Amino acid sequence: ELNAVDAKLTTDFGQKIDLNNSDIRDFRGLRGFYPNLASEIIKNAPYDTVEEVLDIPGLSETQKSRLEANLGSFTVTEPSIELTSGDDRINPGVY
Amino acid sequence: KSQLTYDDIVNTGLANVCPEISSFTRGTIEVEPNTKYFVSDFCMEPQEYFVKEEPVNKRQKAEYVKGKVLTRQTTSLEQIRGSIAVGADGTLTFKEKDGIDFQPITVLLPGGEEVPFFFTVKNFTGTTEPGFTSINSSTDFVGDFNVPSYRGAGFLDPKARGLYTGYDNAVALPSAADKFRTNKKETPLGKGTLSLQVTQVDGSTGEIAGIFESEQPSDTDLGAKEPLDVKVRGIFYGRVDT
Amino acid sequence: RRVDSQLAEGASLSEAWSTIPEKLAFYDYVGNSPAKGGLFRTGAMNSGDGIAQEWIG
Amino acid sequence: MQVNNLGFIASILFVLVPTVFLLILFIQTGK
Amino acid sequence: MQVNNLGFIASILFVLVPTVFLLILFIQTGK
Amino acid sequence: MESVAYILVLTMALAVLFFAIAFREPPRIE
Amino acid sequence: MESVAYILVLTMALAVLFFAIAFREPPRIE
Amino acid sequence: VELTESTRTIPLDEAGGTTTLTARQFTNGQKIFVDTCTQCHLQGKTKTNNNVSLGLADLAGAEPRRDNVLALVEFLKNPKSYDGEDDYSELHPNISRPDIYPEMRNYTEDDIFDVAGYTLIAPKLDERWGGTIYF
Amino acid sequence: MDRNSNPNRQPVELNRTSLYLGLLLVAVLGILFSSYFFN
Amino acid sequence: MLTLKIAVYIVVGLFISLFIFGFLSSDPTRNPGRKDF
Amino acid sequence: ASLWEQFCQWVTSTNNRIYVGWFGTLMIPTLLTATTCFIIAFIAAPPVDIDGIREPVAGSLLYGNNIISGAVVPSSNAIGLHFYPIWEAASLDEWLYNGGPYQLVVFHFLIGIFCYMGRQWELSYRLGMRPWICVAYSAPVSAATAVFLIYPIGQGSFSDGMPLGISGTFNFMINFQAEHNILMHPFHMLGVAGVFGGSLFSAMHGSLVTSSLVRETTEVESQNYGYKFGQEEETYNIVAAHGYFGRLIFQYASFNNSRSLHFFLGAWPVIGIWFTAMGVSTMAFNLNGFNFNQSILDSQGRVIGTWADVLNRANIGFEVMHERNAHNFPLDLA
Ligand code: CLA
Ligand code: CLA
Ligand SMILES: CC(C)=CCC/C(C)=C/CC/C(C)=C\CC/C(C)=C/CC/C(C)=C/CC/C(C)=C/CC/C(C)=C/CC/C(C)=C/CC/C(C)=C/CC1=CC(=O)C(C)=C(C)C1=O
Ligand SMILES: CCCCCCCCCCCCCCCC(=O)OC[C@H](CO[C@@H]1O[C@H](CS(=O)(=O)O)[C@@H](O)[C@H](O)[C@H]1O)OC(=O)CCCCCCCCCCCCCCC
Ligand SMILES: CCCCCCCCCCCCCCCC(=O)OC[C@H](COP(=O)(O)OC[C@@H](O)CO)OC(=O)CCCCCCCCCCCCCCC
Ligand SMILES: CCCCCCCCCCCCO[C@@H]1O[C@H](CO)[C@@H](O[C@H]2O[C@H](CO)[C@@H](O)[C@H](O)[C@H]2O)[C@H](O)[C@H]1O
Ligand SMILES: CCCCCCCCCCCCO[C@@H]1O[C@H](CO)[C@@H](O[C@H]2O[C@H](CO)[C@@H](O)[C@H](O)[C@H]2O)[C@H](O)[C@H]1O
Ligand code: OEX
Ligand SMILES: [Ca+2]
Ligand SMILES: [Cl-]
Ligand SMILES: [Cl-]
Repeated sequence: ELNAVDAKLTTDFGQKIDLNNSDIRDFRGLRGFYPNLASEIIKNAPYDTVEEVLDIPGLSETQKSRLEANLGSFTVTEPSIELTSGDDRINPGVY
Repeated sequence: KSQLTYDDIVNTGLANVCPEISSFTRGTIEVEPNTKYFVSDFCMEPQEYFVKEEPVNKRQKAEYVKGKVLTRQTTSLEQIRGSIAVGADGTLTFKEKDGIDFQPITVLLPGGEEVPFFFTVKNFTGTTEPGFTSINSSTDFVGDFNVPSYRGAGFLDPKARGLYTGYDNAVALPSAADKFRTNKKETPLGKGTLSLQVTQVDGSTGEIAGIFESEQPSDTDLGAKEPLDVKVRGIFYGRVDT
Repeated sequence: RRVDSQLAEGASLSEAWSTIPEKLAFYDYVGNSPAKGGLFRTGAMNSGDGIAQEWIG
Repeated sequence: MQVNNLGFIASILFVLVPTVFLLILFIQTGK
Repeated sequence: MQVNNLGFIASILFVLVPTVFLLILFIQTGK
Repeated sequence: MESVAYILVLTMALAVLFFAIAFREPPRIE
Repeated sequence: MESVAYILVLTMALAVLFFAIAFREPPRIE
Repeated sequence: VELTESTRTIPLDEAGGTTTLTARQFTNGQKIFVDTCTQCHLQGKTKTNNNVSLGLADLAGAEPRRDNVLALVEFLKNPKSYDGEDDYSELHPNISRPDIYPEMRNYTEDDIFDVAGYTLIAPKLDERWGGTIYF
Repeated sequence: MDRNSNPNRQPVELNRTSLYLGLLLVAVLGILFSSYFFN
Repeated sequence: MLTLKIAVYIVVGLFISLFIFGFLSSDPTRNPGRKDF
Repeated sequence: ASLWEQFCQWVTSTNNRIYVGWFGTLMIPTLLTATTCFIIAFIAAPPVDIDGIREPVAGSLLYGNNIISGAVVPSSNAIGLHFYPIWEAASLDEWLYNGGPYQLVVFHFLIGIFCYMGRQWELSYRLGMRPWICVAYSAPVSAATAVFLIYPIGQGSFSDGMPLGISGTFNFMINFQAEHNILMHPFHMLGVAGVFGGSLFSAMHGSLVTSSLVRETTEVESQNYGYKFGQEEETYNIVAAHGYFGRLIFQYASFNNSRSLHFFLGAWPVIGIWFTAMGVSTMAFNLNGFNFNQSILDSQGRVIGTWADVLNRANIGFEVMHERNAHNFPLDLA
């Protein structure tokens, strides 16, 4: 039987950046995201749809344009507590 | 401890003790019925530990057995920030926000069973009975808290099997490597019930102290066993910002 | 006797037999008689019938 | 056959221990 | 532990056979 | 494998018989 | 029960040590 | 092979330009690297924060990209976060702050150019450059 | 205190006929009780 | 545990004192050779 | 004639079957305490949280270990270098869970072996012998002190001390290789020279003496019966041994002086073990073996691997898997 993160990997979480589960290092690929915008996204998770990553309080023009230019890199899956508990989305133990 | 330095308490086991309202008064923290009060340095000191034995029979009462802590003076949640929210109906809501709000604790039960558990007040929301206009001796916050898995998803068992890391099979036995139900680790999110019965209030400084009784599951070893039911009794202290 | 005392008080058959301590019922089992063994049936009596788990009623 | 798993050690020792006692005694006779 | 069911007879004999050889030889020395 | 034990003890008995007959203490007239 | 085997062989070793010290062949000047 | 002209040919700007370090300049950049940056950038890693390494993909993903010489020289004059947002002058070694980084106070613009060039040429000589702290 | 030689030591003896009788006894006892040990 | 601590301290102090007072008691003279010193 | 004098005479008596001596008055209680606690722990001690991450390690036979895998587990990393006697635990079970038996056994063992060294000097003094057998014994004492005391002190935890067991010893060595490259440390190399040479010379001396025994026996008996305990006369011809050995190599590579030969036999392994003890003792402070990783570069600057690089790959493999749950940060600083 597959455990929950392996099953998550069978879904879209394995293809694109997941706004609800992907750790802060997965946002390094989008220019201008790591660390501040990725931090704000991880802080305001969960998200019900990718589009509402634009409705984070306090976001400025640059961050909004940056999020809209990369909406297609984003997917949203149910928050799995196997990737979020213990601040794993900031430091999963990977250096 | 209020006037004690770090060099005076170190190595003495006074760092794991709850602060105590000195001024023995029966004060009352007055409350407006539609406001919010911050709680600055919340501390819960566990003093008693009970684990529900599972008798082999199915109609015998389980009963709660006392345990001895194998870990040392590392059993206390402290420096916890919370809020007290007042409903329109006089309901007080305790909402623990953050802090050192967990401690892994291992107790030994008679007969040699080691029971570790994730002692925590994470995301606790406790509510009193409606109709309070002050925080007094009658305040009793009752509610649920989350108990996350004792072992993280990054944990590796002695055969290097883990949840988002490690093997997914029994590599020491290539022919029988997919026999073992323990090849699948899970970290299900448990729930605890905590009651905070407030017994002493110091209205001149906003301090509250009392006794607590917690009920929570124990460690399951990434799902390797059914969790036991753990009962924790102890004392707590908090300061209310007015 | 214990069952009949409960019956005389007014209890039902299920209630009265529920007063019977499982330990008492366990003594009333021929497998616990010491005259049922064998010279070369070695070891604990749990190695025979097994570990007793519960009185079936 | 579901034999007593202790039967083989028991039979081996039951025979070998008195056997060695006897052999020790016989071989040292005349010292 | 699911040990080799032959481990106990093997260990017992591995030690006892040379032991008895030695004891036989020692006890008969001087005949 | 209990068959091995049975054959071994029977063989020990028969071999003892052989040695007791072939190599007995010779009765001597003294 | 393998624990019994291990303790027994260890005990044999220690008892041999005791006898070898307490009851050794006494070295004599000849 | 030798340290060819194509090996030391690296992007100078993002507009397509290329420059070639001389062997003297490559050697000098290596010397400053070994003397000032290896305590934290050993083999292209970053011990204090390996989310931001000196690997080619990492340098290229910065804002603005740091996989050219001029951006690297600017970074060593005025260091910033990976997204160009936060001031890192009091947090990363740079020549603009000799009070807090006296070790860098004698490195001239040519020296900073050389170490940026070396930083860009080292990844071409080692596949393990910019990897995991243990790899 | 000295360690004096004890004068009560006697040799032990087991003749060959006794060896054969004892070995046959042990053998037949094993033959007899093996079936019951295995059960 | 206090009883055990005091017992251990007493035993150790007695053994250490026995060591010290022994090597103080003319120990150089306890040899098969010259013992004037 | 006083009672204290009578006790002193008994303690320093050379007619006791086992010499006691003043050093013995300390050796005996400490070593006995260590042996009792070690045997009891090795048989019955509950699992020990060595790495302080609440992951107890079973070390005792009754908890599933065999003789090879069994050990007395070093005390918890949470203890570090803190003194942890029984009277500092709230229960014996807390003491056991945190590896107290290790501290008790090692401290008593260390004291006992230093006293054993002193006792060797003491008996030599009472027997009118020359005094330096204890100097040779100081080599294994130094090595044991290195692995049980100095290495923990330098690393900051008794959890880093050598476990009291066979597989525990291999774990210690493997971890030590992974973090210190002891194989490439010159002092370990001198230790290997010391032990290989000690065995070589033991074999050489034994074989040369055995080869050159004076005929004293018949072919039906052990040649060892040609020696009588306490005899005046030498039992082998050193001149014949020297003729053979000085023809095996060359005349000047052979000893003709037994005193010079027996000195060399004593000094070589003793010096080699002193070096290896000091090697372990200095890697306690993280002064590791030689690092030649990426030492050879071609002209373009590409790394040409050497055997040291392959060794480094093996070390990295050991390092990334050790204490798999104990590290939260990228560098293993201790
Ligand atoms: C009075 C003595 C006595 C008694 C009543 C018991 C009773 C018991 N023991 Mg204990 N035990 C004893 C002595 C005793 N023990 C001694 C001395 C030892 C050390 C060897 C042990 C070691 C021991 C162990 C290791 C275990 C027990 C267990 C048990 C239980 C099962 C008994 C069983 O299966 O027997 C079986 C008995 C027989 C089959 C009888 C054998 C008869 C012999 C072979 C006849 C041979 C006679 C001779 C050869 C013929 C004569 C020949 C002629 C020429 C002279 C029982 C409660 C077991 C248990 O359940 O423990 C929890 C268990 O595991 N006992
Ligand atoms: C062929 C390969 C080889 C060889 C020959 C050696 C050889 C050696 N290594 Mg190395 N090693 C190797 C491969 C090798 N190693 C590899 C591959 C690794 C990495 C996995 C290591 C890792 C390594 C480490 C980490 C250490 C060594 C050490 C040693 C030395 C151990 C002997 C010693 O210190 O005795 C000295 C004697 C003793 C330690 C014994 C002390 C005895 C005490 C005083 C008394 C004991 C009494 C006892 C309890 C009871 C008495 C018994 C009786 C009375 C009942 C020796 C020089 C050790 C060393 O140098 O130690 C300092 C050491 O710590 N090696
Ligand atoms: C086909 C043809 C033409 C023929 C070939 C032959 C020929 C005619 C050739 C001519 C030229 C020729 C001879 C050779 C040319 C080729 C050549 C030079 C070959 C190289 C030789 C070679 C590879 C060998 C190197 C290895 C070697 C033997 C080196 C020396 C090692 C060495 C010095 C070891 C000694 C160690 C040591 C410290 C000494 C003491 C050891 C010890 C503790 C011993 C114990 C001991 C010692 C005693 O002493 C006695 C007393 C007793 C009691 C005792 O316990
Ligand atoms: C883990 C345990 C397993 C063991 C494995 C290893 C084996 C070790 C056993 C060795 C001991 C045997 C010694 C024999 C004694 C003897 O022959 O005479 C014993 C004599 C006196 O007895 C006698 O006493 C007599 C008394 S009376 O006068 O006759 O009344 C008298 O005749 C005279 O004094 C003398 O003859 O005693 C002495 O020689 C003096 C002291 C000897 C004891 C020293 C300590 C022993 C061991 C402790 C050391 C640390 C050990 C750590 C762990 C092992
Ligand atoms: C520690 C735990 C276990 C300890 C192990 C030690 C066990 C001791 C066993 C002792 C062995 C005794 C046997 C010695 C036997 C022996 O020594 O030979 C006979 C022996 C001769 O006696 P003597 O007086 O002539 O002594 C001469 C000496 O040489 C004897 O030491 O007398 C007896 O011992 C009589 C009693 C036994 C007689 C047995 C005869 C029966 C034989 C029949 C064969 C069976 C066939 C049956 C067919 C159905
Ligand atoms: C003087 C010489 C004698 C030495 C001193 C004797 C005291 C030592 C006590 C151990 C004796 C056996 O007694 C008992 O053994 C069992 C068997 O493992 C242990 O049991 C322990 O391990 C087993 C299996 O590993 C677990 O199921 C059990 O929960 C655990 O407590 C007990 O903890 C111990 O109390
Ligand atoms: C014969 C040679 C010389 C022997 C003489 C030595 C006798 C022993 C005297 C000291 C032993 C007891 O010493 C006493 O121990 C207790 C431990 O319970 C210590 O107590 C300490 O820890 C305990 C609990 O761990 C705390 O409650 C206490 O606040 C703290 O002081 C005391 O600080 C110390 O004074
Ligand atoms: O405890 Mn034993 O082994 Ca000395 O290095 Mn850091 O710590 Mn842990 O990791 Mn690698
Ligand atoms: Ca520097
Ligand atoms: Cl490890
Ligand atoms: Cl860490």
